[PDB]
Amino acid sequence: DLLARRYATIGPHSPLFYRQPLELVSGSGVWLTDAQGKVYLDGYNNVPHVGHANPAVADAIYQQLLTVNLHTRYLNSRVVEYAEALLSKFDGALERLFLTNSGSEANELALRIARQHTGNTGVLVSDFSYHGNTTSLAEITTGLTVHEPLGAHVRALRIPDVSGIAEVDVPVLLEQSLADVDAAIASLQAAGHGVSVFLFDPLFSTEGLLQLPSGYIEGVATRVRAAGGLVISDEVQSGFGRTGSGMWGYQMFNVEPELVTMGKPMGNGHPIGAVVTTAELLDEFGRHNMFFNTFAGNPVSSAAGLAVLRYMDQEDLMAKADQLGKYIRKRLENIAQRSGNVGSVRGRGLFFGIDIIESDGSRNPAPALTKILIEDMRERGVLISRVGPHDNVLKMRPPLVFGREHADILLGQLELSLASLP
Amino acid sequence: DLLARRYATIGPHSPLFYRQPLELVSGSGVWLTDAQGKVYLDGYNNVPHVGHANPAVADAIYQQLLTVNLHTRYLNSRVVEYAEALLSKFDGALERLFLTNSGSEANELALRIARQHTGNTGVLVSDFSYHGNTTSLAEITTGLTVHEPLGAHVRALRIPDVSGIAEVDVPVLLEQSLADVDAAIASLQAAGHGVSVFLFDPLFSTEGLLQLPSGYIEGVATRVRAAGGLVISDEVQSGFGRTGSGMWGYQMFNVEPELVTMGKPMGNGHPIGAVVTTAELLDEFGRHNMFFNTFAGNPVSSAAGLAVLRYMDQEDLMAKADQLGKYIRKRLENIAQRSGNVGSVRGRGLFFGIDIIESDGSRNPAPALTKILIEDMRERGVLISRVGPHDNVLKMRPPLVFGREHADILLGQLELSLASLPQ
Ligand SMILES: *Cc1c(COP(=O)(O)O)cnc(C)c1O
Ligand SMILES: *Cc1c(COP(=O)(O)O)cnc(C)c1O
Repeated sequence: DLLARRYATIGPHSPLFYRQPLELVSGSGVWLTDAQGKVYLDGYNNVPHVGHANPAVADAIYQQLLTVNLHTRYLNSRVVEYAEALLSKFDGALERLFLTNSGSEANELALRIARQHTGNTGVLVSDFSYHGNTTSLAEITTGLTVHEPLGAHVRALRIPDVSGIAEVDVPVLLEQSLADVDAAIASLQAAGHGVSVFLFDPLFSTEGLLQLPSGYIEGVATRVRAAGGLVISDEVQSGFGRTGSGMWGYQMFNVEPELVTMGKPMGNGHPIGAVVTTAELLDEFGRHNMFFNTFAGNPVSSAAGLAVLRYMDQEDLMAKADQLGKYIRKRLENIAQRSGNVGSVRGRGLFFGIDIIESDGSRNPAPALTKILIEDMRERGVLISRVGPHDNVLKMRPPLVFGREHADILLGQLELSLASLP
Repeated sequence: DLLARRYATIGPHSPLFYRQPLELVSGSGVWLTDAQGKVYLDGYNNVPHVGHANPAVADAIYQQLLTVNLHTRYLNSRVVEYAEALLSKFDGALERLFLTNSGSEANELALRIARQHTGNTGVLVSDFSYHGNTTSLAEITTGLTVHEPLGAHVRALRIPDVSGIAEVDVPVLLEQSLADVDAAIASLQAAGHGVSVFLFDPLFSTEGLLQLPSGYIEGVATRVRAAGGLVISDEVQSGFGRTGSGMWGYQMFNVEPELVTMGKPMGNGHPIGAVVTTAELLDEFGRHNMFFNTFAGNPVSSAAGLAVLRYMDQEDLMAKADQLGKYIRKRLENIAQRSGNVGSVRGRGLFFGIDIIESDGSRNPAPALTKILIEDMRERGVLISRVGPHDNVLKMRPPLVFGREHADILLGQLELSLASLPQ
């Protein structure tokens, strides 16, 4: 029995989705098949950015595996080709790269570059976030359970959300949120840490897909820079065109970060991450450290990353996601008008969510109804999930090859699922 | 244009070998070809454990890539099959696994498990070691340049080496080295760190390929456990049958570590690492943390690691490395007797080295002569490197598919190169 064999090797704690674990044995594009032969529409996975079993990615890997696959202490063209392609997707002073093998490795390295450059240790993060699984990341984690107490060098911020707030009240929410930033900064200075970084997910997805007031990110950047710190945009959830309106999530705001980190989608499932930064910051850190990552930038990893960028450009996926997101938003707003169990509609491009609420007039978060909806949608052949501190934001985030025919399948089942609640 | 295009993107500090960097465009087995068409014998690379362009590994990866490639929050058989195969290579209480994507990820996680389990933060490492590139690892690094000052929670040990010492002086060396361990432990305790771990490469390769007196590792383990700490064997250099005499380098000592880390060879070049541990340790850490690594244990990484183990088993590579290492050692002992520029013969299996020295009677380390030999061997069609705090231990560590014919090519060029040094 597979579950028992898993528990005897990797253990019973490593997480599994659903009340009954699901065994997935094959996939193609947006479609997955279980060990019983049931077929599902993927409304969840972002690692297969260009679709399950994409054959252009598979072929690029295979052909390089039959050539050579050594570390970067020997010259080889593939890593340079990939670095050129990836950096062509950045403007401004973001013109150099460190490659890694995961998003956690990228965020660990970005915090290390910042601590050395600033001479400060303080970290500003959201109060319900997750950026990876190393010791330095565990000490700043607020959105998942870790044994490490929150570090004395960390201040957690309540990131503002305008969802459901009267427009007249927005400027005061912005003002109070920026005063909380000044107070965090002043506390870190008084206690001798100073300010090293502000680190954020531009979609604020773990937090419940927040809609920020205009001027908050710009305001935080100005205050952090007056204090001698840097801004890191973690693009693991929001990058590679997921938002539709730009390649990188930070482009939704009036900010150009000094450091950008990435992972998940980048190699369609191959282990790849990166830190994109300025010439000054890369040169300084290399003068000061004999830094080397053995697997980073090998020719096969580089072939995989090049095939992902080439495929997304040839198939126009970012522009498609921008157009389709406009359609999905209209459909979800109609659904919210018709269901007493739906609150705000959140997100853009191919990252959407809806708040699930009691229909008794309270508008209280309904996490038990949300779990019903996730399990019912699985029975109906659709894989979705949830996010947020009240466990009630129903999330829709498929591979970036998801089209209008797929949107109509997902949205039709979701309507039937909502209609079946009490 | 390639070198300049590199420096404009990933920068001019990321390291390159040789005075003139080499552009390697293809390989097969132990052989590599440069952009000018020159062919070289690989006496250096351990990442392509089963040889360059190995087709069984390539086929296994590609077939899984046509099937599915999702994280471990859905059940899938390939990760379980690989975990069973890897854990069958271990004995005793080493019966659970955390997968990762790199050796640094593995050693970061092992230090984290240990700090939470012990309630202590103190680290014992050698005084010329390297275990990876995270913040927590930089703070303990002694064998490579980093900006971080050595952490106050760290004590660096001078690991004893019997190479070239009279047998009658070995017991005093062991007694004095264990007293240094007693002192380091007491110092950690007085400062309020306590002892969390002793972390070591069993080959002590970065340190210059040391030959330890019997009882040193075992003595360190007893003292660390009495202090409430754990032992971590870093198998990135010594694992997967590199030493010939066992699957894991720790087996050269009479010790069973609580935690074993690995990387480099394990996927032939695919990004894979692991921490192997006990049931008690894995269960404790998962009860206390919602631990998850998104790429770890995906089906394609699992296919790669299963193909490496299957190939090394089918081709009998560990046993072949044990027999071939015995033959290389005899040849290198003959070379050392005859050359006034060679000191001791070091290593075993397919990880060997020799110490390059002046022939003026001083026996002083000769780093500049070592560099001459490395460049000369390149010109002769052989890739080798060096290690150690004096930059004078010539290092040879080929793919594990390297055989007797290849050994004779390498060793014959090495003798001719040695003979060309000034008198
Ligand atoms: C998944 C994730 C990470 C960690 O990536 P890993 O590859 O599991 O190390 C970091 N940041 C964000 C926002 C993530 O979603
Ligand atoms: C290379 C190496 C590491 C780090 O491995 P990466 O895969 O580069 O993180 C750790 N320990 C030892 C002994 C190594 O040789």
